[PDB]
Amino acid sequence: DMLPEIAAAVGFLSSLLRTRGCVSEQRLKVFSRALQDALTDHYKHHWFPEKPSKGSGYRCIRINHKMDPIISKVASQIGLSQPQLHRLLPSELTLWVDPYEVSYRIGEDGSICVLYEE
Repeated sequence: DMLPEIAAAVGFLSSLLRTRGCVSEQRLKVFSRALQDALTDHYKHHWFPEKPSKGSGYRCIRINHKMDPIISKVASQIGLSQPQLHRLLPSELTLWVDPYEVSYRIGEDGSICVLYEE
């Protein structure tokens, strides 16, 4: 039910690490599965398909001077350190993973990009 939205968000992050970092497609497959698991666990009791923006603040993935703690923990379990994540991911990024819609913004004043929409 939350599968495809979380898959799209994870893939977006995984693609950033591939493109900017040349992180192995092999290592990134493990990372993707790891992060999928972690986000579906985090999101379980906070997903309202009828009100897609309900809980969106909670589900929101934010990166700036502080790394999102879930991304940080999962990347670390997989071989990507936090100094790496700061270097390889965009310096300010926000990712909204909601029922029927995944969107993101790079930079505070970046435009809103829709990634997944059903």
